[PDB]
Amino acid sequence: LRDLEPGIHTDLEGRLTYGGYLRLDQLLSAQQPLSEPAHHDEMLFIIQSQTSELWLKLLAHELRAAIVHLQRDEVWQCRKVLARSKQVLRQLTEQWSVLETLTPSEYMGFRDVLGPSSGFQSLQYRYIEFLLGNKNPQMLQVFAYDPAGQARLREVLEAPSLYEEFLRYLARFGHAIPQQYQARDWTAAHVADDTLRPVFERIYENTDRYWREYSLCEDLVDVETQFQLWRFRHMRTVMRVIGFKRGTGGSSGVGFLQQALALTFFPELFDVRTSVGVDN
Amino acid sequence: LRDLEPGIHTDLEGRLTYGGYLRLDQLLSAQQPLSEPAHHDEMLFIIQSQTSELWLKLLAHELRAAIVHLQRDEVWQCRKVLARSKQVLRQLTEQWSVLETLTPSEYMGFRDVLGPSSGFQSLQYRYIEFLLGNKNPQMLQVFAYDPAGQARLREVLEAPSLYEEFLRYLARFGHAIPQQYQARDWTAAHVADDTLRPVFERIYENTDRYWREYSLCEDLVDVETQFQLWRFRHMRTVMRVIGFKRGTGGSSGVGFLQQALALTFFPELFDVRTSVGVDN
Amino acid sequence: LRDLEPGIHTDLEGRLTYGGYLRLDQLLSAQQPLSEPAHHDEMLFIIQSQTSELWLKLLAHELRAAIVHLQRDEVWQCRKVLARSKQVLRQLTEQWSVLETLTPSEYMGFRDVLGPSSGFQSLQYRYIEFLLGNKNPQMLQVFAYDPAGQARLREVLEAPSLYEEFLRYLARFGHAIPQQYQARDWTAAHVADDTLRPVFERIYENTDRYWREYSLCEDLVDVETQFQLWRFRHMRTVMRVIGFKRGTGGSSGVGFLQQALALTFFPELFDVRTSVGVDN
Amino acid sequence: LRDLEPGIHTDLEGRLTYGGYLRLDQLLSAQQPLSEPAHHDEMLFIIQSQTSELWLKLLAHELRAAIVHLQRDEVWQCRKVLARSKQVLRQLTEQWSVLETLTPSEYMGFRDVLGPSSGFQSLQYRYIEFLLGNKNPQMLQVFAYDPAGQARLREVLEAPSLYEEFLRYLARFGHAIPQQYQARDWTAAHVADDTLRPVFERIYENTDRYWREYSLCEDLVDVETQFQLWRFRHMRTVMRVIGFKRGTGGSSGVGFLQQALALTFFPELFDVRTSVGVDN
Ligand code: HEM
Ligand code: HEM
Ligand code: HEM
Ligand code: HEM
Ligand SMILES: N[C@@H](Cc1c[nH]c2ccccc12)C(=O)O
Ligand SMILES: N[C@@H](Cc1c[nH]c2ccccc12)C(=O)O
Ligand SMILES: N[C@@H](Cc1c[nH]c2ccccc12)C(=O)O
Ligand SMILES: N[C@@H](Cc1c[nH]c2ccccc12)C(=O)O
Ligand SMILES: N[C@@H](Cc1c[nH]c2ccccc12)C(=O)O
Ligand SMILES: N[C@@H](Cc1c[nH]c2ccccc12)C(=O)O
Ligand SMILES: N[C@@H](Cc1c[nH]c2ccccc12)C(=O)O
Ligand SMILES: N[C@@H](Cc1c[nH]c2ccccc12)C(=O)O
Repeated sequence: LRDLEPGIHTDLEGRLTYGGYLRLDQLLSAQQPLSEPAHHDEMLFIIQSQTSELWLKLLAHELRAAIVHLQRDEVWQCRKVLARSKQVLRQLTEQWSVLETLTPSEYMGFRDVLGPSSGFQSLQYRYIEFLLGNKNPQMLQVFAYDPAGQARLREVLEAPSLYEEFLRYLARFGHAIPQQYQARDWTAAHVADDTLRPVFERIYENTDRYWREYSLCEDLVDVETQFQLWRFRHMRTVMRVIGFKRGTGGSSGVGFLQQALALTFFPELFDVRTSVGVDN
Repeated sequence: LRDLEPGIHTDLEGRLTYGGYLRLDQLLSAQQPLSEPAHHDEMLFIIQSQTSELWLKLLAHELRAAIVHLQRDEVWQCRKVLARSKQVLRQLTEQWSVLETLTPSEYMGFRDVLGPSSGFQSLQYRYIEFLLGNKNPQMLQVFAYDPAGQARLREVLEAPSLYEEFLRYLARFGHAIPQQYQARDWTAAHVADDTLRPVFERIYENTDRYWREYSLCEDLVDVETQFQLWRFRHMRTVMRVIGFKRGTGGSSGVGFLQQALALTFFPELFDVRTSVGVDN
Repeated sequence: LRDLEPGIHTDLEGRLTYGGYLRLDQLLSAQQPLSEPAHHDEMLFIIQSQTSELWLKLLAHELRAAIVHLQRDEVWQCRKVLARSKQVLRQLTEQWSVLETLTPSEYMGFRDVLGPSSGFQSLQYRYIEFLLGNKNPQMLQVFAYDPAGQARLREVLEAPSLYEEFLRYLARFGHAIPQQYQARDWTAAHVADDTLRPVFERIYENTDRYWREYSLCEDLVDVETQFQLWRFRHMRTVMRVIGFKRGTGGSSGVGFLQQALALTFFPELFDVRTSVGVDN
Repeated sequence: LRDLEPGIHTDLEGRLTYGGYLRLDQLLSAQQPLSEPAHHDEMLFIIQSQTSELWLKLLAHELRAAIVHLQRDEVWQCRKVLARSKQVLRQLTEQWSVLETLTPSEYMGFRDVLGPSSGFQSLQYRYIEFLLGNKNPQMLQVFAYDPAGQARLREVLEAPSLYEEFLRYLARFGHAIPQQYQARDWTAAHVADDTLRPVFERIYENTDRYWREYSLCEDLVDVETQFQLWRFRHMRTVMRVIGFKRGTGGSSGVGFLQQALALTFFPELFDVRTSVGVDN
């Protein structure tokens, strides 16, 4: 019904190809279900996590770029990168709707083939957690089988987080940021700091003067909020698929995931809500 | 802040892990930007397409199973598979929002590295179009360089589409379906059949009796609508990124994509809308 | 640029119009901000809640219908009404994205005009909560100021919930549902009932035999999951707008909201996850 | 299961409540179906449109403010309001998924009660259309039945559009904007202007310098894209509900709707895609 237009290239036998550029032979032979006989639902299971890992790879790529922009006081560029980061997190969050068509009786058909394998062992996810600030050195051991993986995590562990680079940015523009944010043991997760309260009150209550800082505060709140949405949707999927069974990874499951939901990446941004006044 | 739970597996050196099961060494080495020097936005571009191909792979996997169910008159199972299929199409549609953060001035930084490559050359996409019924034998020449891919496409070309299998299902349950749907040249795309109008009127106007048929009709309409939504969002993205420039694949671009949006997979389901009356 | 077709009705002076049918004079005169002078953001605030209440009215309309279908063993009809209900709950959940563009310094500009008013006093919301099974007699008093509204809330409180009507449906079809669900004091919130475990294990482990029951089970899990997602997105919005301040309604705020996230509408459906085996 | 905290206001008899503040008595009595006997689906039908009109009211409120900010060179504030406007348009677009659960056989049960009423007679929709730049004087006669309404619509018809106010903003900042945009007959819909091409090339090819203009250009592209998506989803819904029947408003229906999809609010922004080079 749609005729092939003249001008469309067909002899590609020798030029850059779609499959070549996207390395599709490699990409599309990475799905290796283990059930015997084959279980229909295992393909969804694999694809669900693989798409997530691709989005996580991009998210890390963008977040690193956002940090470089902050380091250079390039605010509008940082915000544009963060807008893309938000969209990526939104896709990661939206796609839970697919896996929710998987029932407990379907999953029980192949859960056993997974052995001890678990998202808890996701290097990319932990890399992102660390970069946003949720640094737990306990996680380094989990990755002993992958010394190389452990080393990349150590690297992000030892660098200022996204949030810390934001405070360092604020410091450069006259805000009353404590001196320790210029240099400290970055491997220690940030502890909520009440001396930042007046700093953010001033930004939120004088948006005309501190529009750049204000817009970045709200971006960071967006980023945390969406990440918590991801955690919550994952957790609700776990509840409907395995309920309160222990996880393949060896944790108590839902309870363990709920403990992460109770964490906050950017404590002072949320804390300031209790004291902020009207803008003027 | 979250302490590691006791019981979490960490001696993983000789066991199946997340990364192993999902083949992440292979999956996450498949992104090879060609820009020199590196262009920041090329990683997004690659990931966007690769995630789409992964979803397309799953979509084909599910649609094949839905067809098997239809062949066996397993309606409730067919509907469940179709439900998942809709969610996959929904993800494919939703993710355009990420790519919409790519501006023309960013794209012009690396568009030339793509040469003649184009999603028009996507084997999985064409497989899905053929399976839903949009069979254009002209497309076989796009895949001449890929004997194995051409053969896989030929196979779906030569078998009844999802829609035709639905019509064969209706025939098994006494609906007035022409004999030709029992066996015909399947490689010829379905032509709208006015003798099917009375068939669908009867289903829509007697939903109590033909509830199974009615629900499947609406599933198919859902599937078509979501597919058209994907095409439309893709097309609008093309508009904002390259405007009315010709495509890398050699087509007129937007106009060529608009010609597909003008097509319908399940013509009689939509046609019947003009003549259906009240249910009773 | 688009000419009006001849044939379009333009003289409507004495005929039923769009605005007339939808009562738009009435609908669009119900937004009365109290701020003086008017605060720009107050319109968003009112509209966000009003759109939600309209969706809640429709949700109640649909769920009542689903219950009537259940009472009449009309399963396919019930599922179709539940599908629409799921879409409504999805809109209620998605729209939080609009209100998240409201910042703390913006809100503080008009929060004071609200007095004690709070969504805790949403009659329609509580109606839905009660209908789904979260019954709490302590709420009746909140609506003492509105005896008509209070009475309607008492009515749903006194009738079996959607879940209990599901259990009664199962009883009619041979499932081992305890005698108490035939008639009892419905004003008491349902308590997790261990004797229901065998009932749901059987359904999930023999989906071919019990496809109707299995599909309704998964519909209810869907509804509960989406409702929890609404609560969560509401709670996260509360966090970014007022943080941990006490609510206008007099509660501790986020803490009080978190307590409802711990409630479950359909406890046994989630409980069965721990014991359910492979289907066959 | 959740105890009321002490301190929650339960005696509201004389105080401002949720219902009172939001005028819910007025809002929730605005649903007046005409079917006899009542048709179950008419409620969905009314609510779908009414929620849309509430969002449209908000959208107008925000767009007027965006314009005022524009007139005053307040770019960051303009962009914040536009971001909210985008979210509102996204809700208007997402909610079509609810109405798609309406089947033709359901609709035929009450379509006749509507007479000639149609969304074509939506004053608020037309207001937004006019404000965004698609001005058509032919429309004024449609609201001759509503003199106050017709006049409000004529007012926006004569005022510079959002787009025209953006060009005027560009002219105040040294961009080569033709003299005609300082003053002209605004009732005429904006025609595509080739002399603007070099203006937009300059912006897109020098984003470091023109980051304000670049960001606004892309905001406008965002708004137009989302608006076209609403048109497309509406149109696809019309297709699945009435097919190619003539509309109640007297138009040819789908074909008339498609004609608007070919309209463009910001022609030069899309046009410049064909000539823009790499940014630098
Ligand atoms: C059937 C679906 C799923 C189930 C039942 C499930 C279950 C679990 C459980 C029980 C844990 C805790 C660790 C453990 O004991 O294994 C966990 C953690 C995790 N999962 Fe999943 N999961 C599912 C899907 C997914 C998917 C599709 C992804 C990736 C897209 C994912 C990514 C993660 C991540 C990153 C963690 C670590 C979270 C943290 O450390 O706070 N999970 N999951
Ligand atoms: C910057 C973003 C994109 C642009 C500018 C673009 C442009 C185009 C153009 C011009 C065509 C027509 C064929 C040609 O002349 O090359 C096309 C077709 C196609 N593209 Fe894209 N595209 C984009 C993103 C994507 C993505 C992310 C995918 C995901 C797989 C995709 C999949 C397809 C498919 C399947 C077709 C064939 C459609 C048909 O045959 O009707 N495109 N695209
Ligand atoms: C800035 C926006 C909002 C804030 C700060 C907020 C805050 C709160 C707080 C503090 C409570 C606890 C009761 C109290 O002490 O007042 C609550 C409950 C509630 N809110 Fe909101 N809310 C917001 C928006 C909304 C919207 C738009 C709706 C739309 C329906 C809504 C519906 C409800 C409902 C139904 C409850 C009762 C929940 C329960 O009983 O578990 N809220 N909200
Ligand atoms: C079953 C649902 C619907 C059907 C069958 C339908 C059908 C139509 C038709 C046939 C037209 C062309 C004018 C005419 O001849 O009447 C139209 C236009 C329009 N409709 Fe709908 N519609 C539906 C739902 C809605 C809803 C829920 C809204 C919410 C606002 C809406 C808003 C509009 C608007 C604003 C136009 C004017 C578009 C333009 O002038 O380009 N419609 N619709
Ligand atoms: N955070 C929202 C709203 C927003 C847009 N621009 C802003 C500037 C300042 C504060 C908030 C905003 C967003 O990024 O879309
Ligand atoms: N942790 C999951 C298993 C799992 C979920 N997603 C995965 C992805 C890959 C490997 C394993 C998983 C469970 O307890 O069942
Ligand atoms: N087509 C919609 C609505 C729907 C659900 N069940 C149905 C049965 C018959 C007709 C339509 C429906 C869906 O699949 O969600
Ligand atoms: N066809 C696109 C190029 C393109 C889009 N997506 C792709 C994925 C892979 C290779 C090329 C592409 C263009 O005309 O610009
Ligand atoms: N619960 C999901 C998946 C589903 C569809 N049909 C089913 C039948 C049985 C179990 C689950 C399903 C849905 O309603 O879309
Ligand atoms: N409870 C909210 C106030 C609120 C939110 N949404 C509302 C809707 C109507 C009236 C009041 C509200 C607070 O503590 O700030
Ligand atoms: N237009 C997209 C991407 C974007 C964000 N900031 C920008 C600044 C300039 C250009 C584009 C952008 C958005 O608003 O999310
Ligand atoms: N124009 C629609 C009728 C319609 C759709 N939405 C409406 C809202 C109000 C009044 C009428 C309508 C039709 O031709 O069937």
